[PDB]
Amino acid sequence: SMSVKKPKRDDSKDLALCSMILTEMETHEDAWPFLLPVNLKLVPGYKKVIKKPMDFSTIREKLSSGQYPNLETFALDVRLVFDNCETFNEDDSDIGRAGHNMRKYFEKKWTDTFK
Repeated sequence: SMSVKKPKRDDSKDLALCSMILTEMETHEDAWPFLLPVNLKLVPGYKKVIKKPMDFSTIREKLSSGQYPNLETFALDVRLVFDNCETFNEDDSDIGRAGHNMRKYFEKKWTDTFK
């Protein structure tokens, strides 16, 4: 509350560390469905169904230009990519499986880096 603060967690390396995590997601072999925005002209249904499209390139641009106020807003966009994938793709598809694998991979790096 006013003039009463918990001790200051050092957040000065968060930008650099989220960048490294993102690099590792970008270079994973199962990243291919997630590297670029889904083409909304060419994928019937995507525009109407997926209210908030997100992909690694868009996260990368937001990160590079100071559009994440903190590390949690960054994690929310990453998770949004996998949540969208689950909403549109059958679990037993290459893209559905890619999504489950990438989410697992991300959540481990996230815990190991920050928890």
